[PDB]
Amino acid sequence: MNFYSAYQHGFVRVAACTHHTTIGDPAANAASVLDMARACHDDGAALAVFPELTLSGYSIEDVLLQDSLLDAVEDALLDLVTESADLLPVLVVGAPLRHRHRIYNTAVVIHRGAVLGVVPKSYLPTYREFYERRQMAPGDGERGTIRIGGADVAFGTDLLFAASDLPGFVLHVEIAEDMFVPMPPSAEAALAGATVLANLSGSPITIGRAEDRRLLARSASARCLAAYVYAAAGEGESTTDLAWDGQTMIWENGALLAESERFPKGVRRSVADVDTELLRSERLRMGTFDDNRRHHRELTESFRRIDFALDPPAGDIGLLREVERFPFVPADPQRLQQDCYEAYNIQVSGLEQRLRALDYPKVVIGVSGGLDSTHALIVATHAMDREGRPRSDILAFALPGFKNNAIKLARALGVTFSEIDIGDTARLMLHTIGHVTFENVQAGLRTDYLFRIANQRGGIVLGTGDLSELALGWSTYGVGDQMSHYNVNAGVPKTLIQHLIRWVISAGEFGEKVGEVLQSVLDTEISEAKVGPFALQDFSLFQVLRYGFRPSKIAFLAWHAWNDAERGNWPPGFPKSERPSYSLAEIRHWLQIFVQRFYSFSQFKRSALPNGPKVSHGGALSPRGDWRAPSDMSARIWLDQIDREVPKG
Amino acid sequence: MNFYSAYQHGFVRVAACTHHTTIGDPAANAASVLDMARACHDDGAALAVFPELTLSGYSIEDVLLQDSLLDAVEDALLDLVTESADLLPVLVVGAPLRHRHRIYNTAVVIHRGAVLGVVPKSYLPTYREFYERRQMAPGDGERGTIRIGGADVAFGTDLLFAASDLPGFVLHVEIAEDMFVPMPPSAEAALAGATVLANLSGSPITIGRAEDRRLLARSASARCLAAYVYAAAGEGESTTDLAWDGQTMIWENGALLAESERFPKGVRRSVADVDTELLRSERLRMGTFDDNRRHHRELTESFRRIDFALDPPAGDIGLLREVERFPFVPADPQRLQQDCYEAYNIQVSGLEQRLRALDYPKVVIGVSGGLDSTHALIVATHAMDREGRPRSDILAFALPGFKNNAIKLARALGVTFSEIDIGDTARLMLHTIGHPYSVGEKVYDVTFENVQAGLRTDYLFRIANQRGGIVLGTGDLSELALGWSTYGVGDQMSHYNVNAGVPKTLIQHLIRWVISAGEFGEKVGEVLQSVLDTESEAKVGPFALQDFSLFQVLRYGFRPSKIAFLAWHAWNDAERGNWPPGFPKSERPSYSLAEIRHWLQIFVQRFYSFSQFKRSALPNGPKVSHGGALSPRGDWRAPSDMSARIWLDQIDREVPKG
Amino acid sequence: MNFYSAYQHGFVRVAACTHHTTIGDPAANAASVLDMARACHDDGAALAVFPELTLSGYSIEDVLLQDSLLDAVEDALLDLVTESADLLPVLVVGAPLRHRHRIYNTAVVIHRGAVLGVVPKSYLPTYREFYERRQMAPGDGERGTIRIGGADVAFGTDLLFAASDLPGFVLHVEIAEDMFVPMPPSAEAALAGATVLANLSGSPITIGRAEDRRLLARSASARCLAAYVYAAAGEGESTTDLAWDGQTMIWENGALLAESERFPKGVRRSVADVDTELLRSERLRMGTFDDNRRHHRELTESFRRIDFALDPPAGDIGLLREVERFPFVPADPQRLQQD
Ligand SMILES: Nc1ncnc2c1ncn2[C@@H]1O[C@H](COP(=O)(O)OP(=O)(O)OC[C@H]2O[C@@H]([n+]3cccc(C(=O)O)c3)[C@H](O)[C@@H]2O)[C@@H](O)[C@H]1O
Ligand SMILES: Nc1ncnc2c1ncn2[C@@H]1O[C@H](COP(=O)(O)OP(=O)(O)OC[C@H]2O[C@@H]([n+]3cccc(C(=O)O)c3)[C@H](O)[C@@H]2O)[C@@H](O)[C@H]1O
Ligand SMILES: Nc1ncnc2c1ncn2[C@@H]1O[C@H](COP(=O)(O)OP(=O)(O)OP(=O)(O)O)[C@@H](O)[C@H]1O
Ligand SMILES: Nc1ncnc2c1ncn2[C@@H]1O[C@H](COP(=O)(O)OP(=O)(O)OP(=O)(O)O)[C@@H](O)[C@H]1O
Repeated sequence: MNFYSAYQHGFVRVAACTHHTTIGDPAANAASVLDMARACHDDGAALAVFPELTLSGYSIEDVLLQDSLLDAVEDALLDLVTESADLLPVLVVGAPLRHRHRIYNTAVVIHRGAVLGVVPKSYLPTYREFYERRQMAPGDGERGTIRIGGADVAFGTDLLFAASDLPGFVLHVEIAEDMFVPMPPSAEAALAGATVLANLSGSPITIGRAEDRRLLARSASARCLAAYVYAAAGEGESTTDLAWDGQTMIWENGALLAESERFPKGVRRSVADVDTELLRSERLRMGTFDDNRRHHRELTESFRRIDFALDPPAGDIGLLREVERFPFVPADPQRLQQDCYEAYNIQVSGLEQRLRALDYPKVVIGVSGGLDSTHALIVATHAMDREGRPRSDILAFALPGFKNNAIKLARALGVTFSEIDIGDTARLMLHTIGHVTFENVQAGLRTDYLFRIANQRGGIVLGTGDLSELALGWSTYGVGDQMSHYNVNAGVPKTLIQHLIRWVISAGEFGEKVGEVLQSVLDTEISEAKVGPFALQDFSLFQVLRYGFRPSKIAFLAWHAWNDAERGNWPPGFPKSERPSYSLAEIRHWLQIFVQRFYSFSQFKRSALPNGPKVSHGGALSPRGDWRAPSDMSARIWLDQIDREVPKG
Repeated sequence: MNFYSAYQHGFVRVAACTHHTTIGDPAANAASVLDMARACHDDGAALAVFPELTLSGYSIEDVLLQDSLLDAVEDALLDLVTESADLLPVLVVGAPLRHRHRIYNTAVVIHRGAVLGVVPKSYLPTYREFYERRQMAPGDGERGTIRIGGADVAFGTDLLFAASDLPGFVLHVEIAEDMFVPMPPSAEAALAGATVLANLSGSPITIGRAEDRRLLARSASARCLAAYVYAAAGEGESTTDLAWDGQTMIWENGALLAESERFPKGVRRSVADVDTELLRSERLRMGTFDDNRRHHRELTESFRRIDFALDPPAGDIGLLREVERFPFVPADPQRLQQDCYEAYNIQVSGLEQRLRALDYPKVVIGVSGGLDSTHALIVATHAMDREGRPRSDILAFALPGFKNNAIKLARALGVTFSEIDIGDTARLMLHTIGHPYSVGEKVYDVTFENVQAGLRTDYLFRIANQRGGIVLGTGDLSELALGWSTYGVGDQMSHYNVNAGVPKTLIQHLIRWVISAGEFGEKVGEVLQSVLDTESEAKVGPFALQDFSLFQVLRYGFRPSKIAFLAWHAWNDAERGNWPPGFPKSERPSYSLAEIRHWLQIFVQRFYSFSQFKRSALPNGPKVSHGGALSPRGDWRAPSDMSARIWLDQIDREVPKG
Repeated sequence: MNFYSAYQHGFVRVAACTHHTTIGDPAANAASVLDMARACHDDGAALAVFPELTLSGYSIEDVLLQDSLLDAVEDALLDLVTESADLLPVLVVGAPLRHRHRIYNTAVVIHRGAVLGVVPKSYLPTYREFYERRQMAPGDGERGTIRIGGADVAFGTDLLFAASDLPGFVLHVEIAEDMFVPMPPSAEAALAGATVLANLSGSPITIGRAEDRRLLARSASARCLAAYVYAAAGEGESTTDLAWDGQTMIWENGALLAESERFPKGVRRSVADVDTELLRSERLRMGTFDDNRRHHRELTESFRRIDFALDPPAGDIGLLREVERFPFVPADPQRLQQD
């Protein structure tokens, strides 16, 4: 295979273009369109959407009904179609066209020298600044064919254009106002199989209108588990009563892939790589989406599927797509902040309800001065505060084997702190057994002690292990740190933990003295030896748990995010010496460890998991929630996929 | 309320009657029917189904077409209807009736002085000994009304009769051949809401025909989650070319509630209490049943619902129903044997797969000489045998605290046996924690009990890490149910629990099964026998009672008072009903309502509220019983932080003190 | 006339409530609901929406299938209905209810002593943290009636509740997941006449989920030219595998009227005055909205319209609504800057 190719990893490259309108002059419009389409070709784009009524200009009013204008529009269309024989992408260009008795506001789907379909606008606004019914007929419920340059081509609202060599790409087109009505044509189309929803728009600009466009294109892409590709008219449209801003944008399942400069001087394009596998994966999992389809069966099976062969470029054309290094840790500081706020409150209110139900037992927790146990202590304290419980009911324990951060924190917090040396009990145990086992004896004895103390002192044992450890099965199962009465950290991956700790510092709700210890814990604490860097395994975890992406897809993504430390963004808090870059060889190596550990070795540990709250939209690993899987399965096929598909280095 | 009333607990009493046919003489047939219906009334029955063509006789052939015969049938029907004003049950009686152009083979649904509906047979056999098309029209797709004694009453295949004061009781009727076709009218009816399916039959008898009747009545009751009430013609029918056996039977979701003597001299009835709550519960849970309905929406919403008010007797009328003392342990020896065979093989193959997947680790198991650990050791041994593994790869441990059966068994089996005294480690731990026992006081704490229980598991896990094995869990389903186990570090935890789905009441019977089969030598049998003979009930109650409650709750979700009614009918009287094999006369206790109530309170509290967090983090192991297992990944998804207040309150308000 | 009265100016006062869940204990939930409903009465609210499965708790899983739970839910419902004889607002309260073969996830529309309708959730998520199909039947395409306390009342996804003395207030109800599918029930309902769209939600909370809820409630209120009234579950729901944030919000044609504190200690309400005339005016003008209706004529005329008389308070009850002094000049500096 050809591993650096975005197309071979399930991306499809799409473009939303805003050209230079010359109102009333189709040849000029077509020349601008042709020139932008050639650019899109050069970029390896599979799709290029233009503004509403591209070929005539949207704003020319009764000029639309002039014979010479309609004649010139047809002549220009035919030239485009002919030029398109040498162009990679499907071009979606607007045109007022004659059909039966009237002119329809249409989008003309053009590919490799042929017209694939012609789609009329369904809803024609005739209110405020809009007069569309005056010149143009509604397309809703038109079917059949239309005659364009000596061919009969599909015509109507019910069309789907499907790439026969790229099944994740199924195109539907609507027009401007179409997406603003309670039941848009695009929403039935997605149910029928459309994955990429195009919109050609005129859209005179107005205070707050760009927000309206966004609210609707974004919600559409989210509700319809689709890419939404949008292109509005700019410079050149008539300013007799209106102004135009040239806005273009591309959305994917709620997320902005790209957008262009508003009120540009000159033409602009948004170009992005859409992840069809992401959309595929979201739909596979959200059954209620298919349920909705079945419920509108007749509405949804009546669409007509026009096939074409894209034949996209096979080689390296980069990845026009932002890939976060930390799926669980947003690089944008406003967002990271929001996430931390939510994580923390989730953890706390999860624990509060447990305590309420147990009529407020004491909280037993082993504190080692490590990141996980520190954060848990803080979570426990806040829980107890919010529930009006004395902090002295939290029973913290240092359990030395064979750090001072731990006693310092407990003391600053004002919980009950205690030390218990497990060493002698360990020796006694090691000897009685005739002695990994030696590490497990200590790990087990810690949990054993904590559970017995909890029995004795009327408390529950707080679990401490994080989601990343659950994922790799990095924990001692049974009698060991895997086991507890309630685990507040179970849904928090390791990459996010350090950020919650800062959040709690930065907010400063626990005094200045507490913050200093916490700061110390951080500075001191920053395993990865045998299971690899958690930044890489948390990356893989998100891809697998959310999308079920195959290993080579995960390696491609991780490599685009991580191979170059100067590229992309780092969340806040990474001084310049903590900004590693990973080679493909490293990413491959750790991925092998990951799939082996995650699919095969580690499930039985998750299988018997104490209670605790889901935190990340990426998923948690509860066998009672997000991850139902066998404890007795090999990972052969994943390892084999990495062998066959991911280059050695 | 009125606790000893079967109606107030959701039962409906149904009857399948076989009368005395007098062919060609409707007055006589009606007199027989009237007499049987009065008996049914006396019995508090809500329903009485008679044989096909009751009023004329099924076998009279072209005599069905005679005006005087048809006129007499009508006259007789109207007298029944009038007599029925004083009768409790809905009577379903057969009659050849004129409608439009022809006579239809009908069942006339009759209640408290009115005709509720008339239902024509849908499929009329005209082959081998059957000539029904010659005299009678098919009913399939007839609708509308028909005129019976100056009233227009519903007519057709699409009727449902619903008790307005007893919503679990929704009656559908079909006729004989109707239940034998690939898509019977009764199957669309059950989808539409019918819960009790009636069948009036003529059914000349033939070698092997009673089996056919049962195969189809039983499978119908099972596939349609319903009661199926069936009545065939008997003595009196013409023996010109045929004989008749008078068979009657009542099925409920695949189970025979009642049947009557074949070839009786005289009339016979099958009378049984149908549990509408059981049918309700099965349907609530099997969503694919509702799914089937929605897929045949148009077919299923077109039924017409005729209402009637039953107004059943409110008092004590007994319970015409067999209630097993041991929902998990069948009293019938053939059946118990089948169950044991299956339980055992399930346990074993469950463990074999785990071992295969772990590339054959050693098996570490704590053996205390108790029932659970004994049975597990056996299970382990068989697993190893079938996988061609040396028995010396099973590592059994006695773990004495502060029995010889245990070392005897391990030794006879030939596994690796070893003792480890956990007492010193325990002392060291009790002292390290500052427990009063370490300075002398006899504080037989729970902490003190848990230190030992915990240390056992801790040891076993460490040995497992050391010696390359997995720890076999040992706790049984009944202990999972009551949260009777030490959670976390303790006997609740393990790498694979083969006993997790086996309730305690069944364990002793698996041990005998293994003895009785004798596949492990005579020496092994003797120790096992010893374990039995040699082998807490005081804090959680008798497991026979808690296992009974467990089944009701886990399978059906029945409310506490319903469970108490059932347990009391099963258990209050030791001479009543049957005991599985293996209960000598002094192990046959009876329980009072006061006891059953008392333990039920303990059960709902422990099961709905306290114990769930223990189940919530449960090691892998196989489901065994059709009653269910308690894996939070399978049969039982519930909250760890919920109170049982409403169940306790229901017991207070509904179940008498004693 | 009576000029200082919000109702006489075309407003209708609506409330989205988050109560205290006591899982498995319907009497307790109902007591909390009753108490919040009385508050809403006192505020002159016409409408009070509660969280999904209010009476039982959304999170109780197979406990939904327990007879004693379902029995208690019914008893509790009947007491609310009876208490509601003296309450001004239409209460919309969640309840698992038995119908035909199964239990449906329902919202019970209650008003002045009677049940107006019962609406089942249409889309039951069974993925990730959701297992709803295990215990509950889909409501899409259910019609007819259901028996609640000796009455046969409208049942199904196709219901509209219309105030006969306040025509700008036409209520439709959906549930949680209903609003997340490409073609939600609420969108057809708005085309059919619904102006106020209620949503009862359980909605375990998760990083970024509150954004999702907003994106979809806000876009719905905008695309459907309607108020969208939304109430999620809070404290008391089981934290076996999930946490809850108690979020409540009220949208109007894309604009946030009100919202409540996330992860509150105690119960919270969003209360706002919805301008029915504003909705009325937007619809009069955007012909393409009616055009959409006509295009789905058969879909949209099949709704059933249940009438009730609100009889709202006639006097001065203030105006629970922010009115900018400068319709053309936003007071929020970020926004004014954008403009
Ligand atoms: N598929 C399966 N089904 C049922 N049981 C299975 C099993 N696979 C192994 N087992 C059993 O499980 C045991 C192996 O698992 P386990 O006992 O947990 O031990 P294991 O994962 O092999 O070792 C734990 C490792 O994690 C490290 N550790 C320890 C403590 C804390 C942390 C931390 O960072 O928080 C890390 C420590 O360095 C140690 O090397 C064996 O007894 C094996 O027989
Ligand atoms: N909802 C919840 N979520 C998280 N944690 C919860 C909890 N509820 C209690 N806990 C905690 O769990 C602990 C209570 O459970 P646990 O530690 O197991 O102990 P617990 O259930 O209090 O006692 C176990 C009892 O079972 C009997 N037992 C034990 C072992 C074996 C056998 C046998 O013969 O089969 C019988 C023994 O007599 C003992 O009294 C306490 O620390 C409590 O605070
Ligand atoms: N010395 C200790 N004293 C008290 N508790 C401990 C001690 N060591 C481990 N624990 C308990 O067991 C858990 C797991 O141990 P582990 O050594 O993985 O934790 P850590 O020190 O937070 O991380 P790391 O090993 O990566 O520095 C801890 O979070 C803590 O609750
Ligand atoms: N003395 C013991 N020696 C070895 N293992 C033990 C011992 N006591 C308990 N165990 C282990 O822990 C499990 C639970 O112990 P428990 O004493 O409850 O079992 P039991 O004796 O079968 O039960 P019961 O006391 O009700 O007969 C045992 O089945 C076994 O795995």
